[PDB]
Amino acid sequence: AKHPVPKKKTSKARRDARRSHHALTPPILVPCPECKAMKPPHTVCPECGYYA
Amino acid sequence: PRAKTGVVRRRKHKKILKLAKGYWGLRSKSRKARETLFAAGNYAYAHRKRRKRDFRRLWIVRINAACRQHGLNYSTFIHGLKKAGIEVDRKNLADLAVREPQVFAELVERAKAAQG
Amino acid sequence: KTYVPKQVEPRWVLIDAEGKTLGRLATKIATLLRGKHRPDWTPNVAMGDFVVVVNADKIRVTGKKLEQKIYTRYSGYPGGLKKIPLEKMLATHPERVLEHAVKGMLPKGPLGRRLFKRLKVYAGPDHPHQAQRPEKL
Amino acid sequence: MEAKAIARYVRISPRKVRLVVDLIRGKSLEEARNILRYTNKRGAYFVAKVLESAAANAVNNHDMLEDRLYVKAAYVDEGPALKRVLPRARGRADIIKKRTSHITVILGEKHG
Amino acid sequence: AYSGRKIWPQKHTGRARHGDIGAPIFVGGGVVFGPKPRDYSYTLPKKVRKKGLAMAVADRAREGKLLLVEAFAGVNGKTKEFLAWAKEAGLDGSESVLLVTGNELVRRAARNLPWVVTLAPEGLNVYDIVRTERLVMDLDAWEVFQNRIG
RNA sequence: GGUGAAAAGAACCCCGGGAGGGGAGUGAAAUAGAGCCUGAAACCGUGGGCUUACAAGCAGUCACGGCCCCGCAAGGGGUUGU
RNA sequence: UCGGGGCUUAAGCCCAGCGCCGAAGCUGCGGGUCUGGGGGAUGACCCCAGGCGGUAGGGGAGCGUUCCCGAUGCCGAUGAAGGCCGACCCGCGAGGGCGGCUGGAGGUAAGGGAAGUGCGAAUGCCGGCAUGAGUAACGAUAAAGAGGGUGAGAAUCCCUCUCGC
RNA sequence: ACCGGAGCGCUGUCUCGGCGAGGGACCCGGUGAAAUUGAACUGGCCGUGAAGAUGCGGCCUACCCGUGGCAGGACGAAAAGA
RNA sequence: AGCGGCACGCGAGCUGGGUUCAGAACGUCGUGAGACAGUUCGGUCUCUAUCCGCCACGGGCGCAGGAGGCUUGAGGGGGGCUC
Ligand SMILES: [Mg+2]
Ligand SMILES: [Mg+2]
Ligand SMILES: [Mg+2]
Ligand SMILES: [Mg+2]
Ligand SMILES: [Mg+2]
Ligand SMILES: [Mg+2]
Ligand SMILES: [Mg+2]
Ligand SMILES: [Mg+2]
Ligand SMILES: [Mg+2]
Ligand SMILES: [Mg+2]
Ligand SMILES: [Mg+2]
Ligand SMILES: [Mg+2]
Ligand SMILES: [Mg+2]
Ligand SMILES: [Mg+2]
Ligand SMILES: [Mg+2]
Ligand SMILES: [Mg+2]
Ligand SMILES: [Mg+2]
Ligand SMILES: [Mg+2]
Ligand SMILES: [Mg+2]
Ligand SMILES: [Mg+2]
Ligand SMILES: [Mg+2]
Ligand SMILES: [Mg+2]
Ligand SMILES: [Mg+2]
Ligand SMILES: [Mg+2]
Ligand SMILES: [Mg+2]
Ligand SMILES: [Mg+2]
Ligand SMILES: [Mg+2]
Repeated sequence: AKHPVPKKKTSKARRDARRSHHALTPPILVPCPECKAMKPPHTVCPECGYYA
Repeated sequence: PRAKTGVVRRRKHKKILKLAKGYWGLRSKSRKARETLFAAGNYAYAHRKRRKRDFRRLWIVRINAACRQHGLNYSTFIHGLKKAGIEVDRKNLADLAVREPQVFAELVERAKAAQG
Repeated sequence: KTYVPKQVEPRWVLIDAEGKTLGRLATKIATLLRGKHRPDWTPNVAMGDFVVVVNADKIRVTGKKLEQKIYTRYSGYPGGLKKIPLEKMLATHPERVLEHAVKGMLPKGPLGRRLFKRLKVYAGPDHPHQAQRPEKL
Repeated sequence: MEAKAIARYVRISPRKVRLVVDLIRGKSLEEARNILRYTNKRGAYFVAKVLESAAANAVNNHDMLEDRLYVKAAYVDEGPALKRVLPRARGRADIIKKRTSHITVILGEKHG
Repeated sequence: AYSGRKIWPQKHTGRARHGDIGAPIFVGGGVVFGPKPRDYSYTLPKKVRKKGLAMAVADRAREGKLLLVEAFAGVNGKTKEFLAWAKEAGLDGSESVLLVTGNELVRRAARNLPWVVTLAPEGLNVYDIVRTERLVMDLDAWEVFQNRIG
């Protein structure tokens, strides 16, 4: 409301561009020694267990 | 009796918005298009007069570059023809320099002698 | 409808520069830089002849010029108006003097920058011995 | 052959779930399942649930096999919005927009 | 129904500027020059009233349609009778007709009859004249028509 | 304010906590399925054709060329490189 | 920095000459329109010539929406109105006509009549949806941690312990 | 707890800043506004134009998209100038 | 111990002592209400930067084969005092 104010309604094109790097990234997983289930690296897991 | 604005407007608008289809941003999605059209309208008309001028010179460069290859100025070339009394080579069809250069050559030879 | 040209093989050229006046020479180099000399001209496609020059240092120049002529290099920084006299350019990279000449006579458009590439320049002579070399004056 | 599965009226922002969706679009079924599993997002749950149902519909109603289907396509749509008030300083009353989603997931037979 | 209070002080408000909702530029607000009840009638000169009447009759007559009937086998208010009387009268119903007559029983007949409109003697008006294709009026009714103009 | 001629308002199975869906079924019609007839516009989104990372701008217009699409052909439409 | 590159017996300045470029000015070919003039039982229309930038402003001629006569008529489930698309036909134009798609029930020729008669702007009125923007903010700096239980699902619900106000 | 002058004591008021504590800013998860907004494809200089230019002219410069931070300009916002 | 441009640079960076609102007083003019390039005491300075610009740091491609390591310096920047 005060001093900081947008001068112009940002164009739909320019807006979408900003969200360029906005895209997510898929998580990383790996097959465990127990089940074939995909555990996240350096971790245990439910319905699988672990050792030591 | 009351007369609803009815369909009248919506038809008038979409009618225009179609004409403006292809443009950019809101410029092709609203009354903004109307403004844009006025510019395009006056642009088409002005560029219609330009289109003649564009080719007028377009050929002249072809012509000048052509007879300059044989060895003479464009002004020198034309002067000879205007003198020889040969309205034949309308600057447009002077394009002979590409099509049937021999013909264009003999036209130069005529200009050569026609001068003196 | 006026002739619609098509792909044309690049006609290279070998150009001297000894005793040649800076401006007078650059003129022809530019007009030949674009296909403006050939009657098959077409500003659209831009298909000028590859011009290669040699003996750059040899370029003459009339009267007070080596000392008078000034060039301007402005960086975005304050006081970055750095300016250089003609004599210095001939000392450092002399090929520059002719380049900034032709560059100044080339069109301002993008294709014009594409034409500036067609222009090769050195001083030796001895060009990169490629193939074409149609000498000219 | 293809099997749809829609989840209308889901209390959550479109832009928010769009992220999750864009991750699994055109992915193998089992592959996508694991993504939603360990993906750190709220939109994951709503996409996983519907996508899971897309498989059931694909099987129990379209003779498609679980071991051979994928995400032919998928996308979320913006449903209506629950407008709410909001007490602001000096008495200003700004409306807040708790939007809703319309997650759509369509599976499909792979190849042969 | 709206009040008359001014909605805003019109100052430092940032809003537009108005008085009451009654303002026409206020969806729901009053109408601008909306139609108020008023008469569309006037007093056309008497001379012209007569002129048009005779002219219309003379027209339909000139075409050869003004028949001056008198015989009316139609004893009572029964459509069948008229339909039979008109049949032998040359009125197959392929033409609209302005049945002018003084008898209210003749009325009953062509009353319901679609292709014909009943009418009293004095009721002669250029509208219903030029309205129909045929014109048939009782001689006695022609006499009263003659009283007004003839 | 408005489903439909009529409630015939979707029994039963499947995913799901529910919501909501996919079948099935009713109906002439279900993008008529329930604040449901017609459903325009702004606005959001997926898929496809063309296009863009040496470029300077009221965003268009004029010309040439490439690519994609319709046509027996010439030709017409979309896109935009200069 | 002369608009810029550049230019020196000139690409500068003065004198004389011939040639060319260059406007929407002019000519050429075609079409409009209005005006004056000619052919003309022939209304008609053909031909000749000229005018035709344009705000306030005056004049003139049309298109279109609402309703009435026309209507006890005609079009209409073999699909009305309205909607979406078209490169097609007509008109200078406002517009009209045709073809597909939707839609499910009204529509109203020719010729005339009467008006709540055309919107892009009024910090216009109502409603809908965008932009900032996944940004600032989640409202006292007294403070949390752990185990168990319930549960489709628990940092947030129950219980125990430790801590803090 | 009125306004002015001087002095003593004592000090980050200052020479002149440095370090540290915690509550925010920053990253992740959850929820999610506002004023403003002609349309945007929004560079610098010298001229230029109703006289202070991203948009006209000439010239120089500059791959595309962001995140953090500073406030010179957009004659920035706000209030139809008191 | 220079003079000046830069909205007498710089308040969407700060201050607000001055000037330029409402209270008070003196002098002073006016019958008065009031008035003063006369004086005096007091008196609310607005968390959020969209675009250009600038300071820093990334992502994407490009560099006509992929890759690791080390470099050339067109061009630009900092510095420049003095007893
Ligand atoms: Mg608050
Ligand atoms: Mg009331
Ligand atoms: Mg009242
Ligand atoms: Mg009312
Ligand atoms: Mg009757
Ligand atoms: Mg329906
Ligand atoms: Mg084309
Ligand atoms: Mg008139
Ligand atoms: Mg405002
Ligand atoms: Mg921000
Ligand atoms: Mg925050
Ligand atoms: Mg659990
Ligand atoms: Mg003491
Ligand atoms: Mg909002
Ligand atoms: Mg940018
Ligand atoms: Mg400029
Ligand atoms: Mg962030
Ligand atoms: Mg200074
Ligand atoms: Mg100042
Ligand atoms: Mg301030
Ligand atoms: Mg003071
Ligand atoms: Mg004074
Ligand atoms: Mg004071
Ligand atoms: Mg004071
Ligand atoms: Mg930028
Ligand atoms: Mg250097
Ligand atoms: Mg650089």
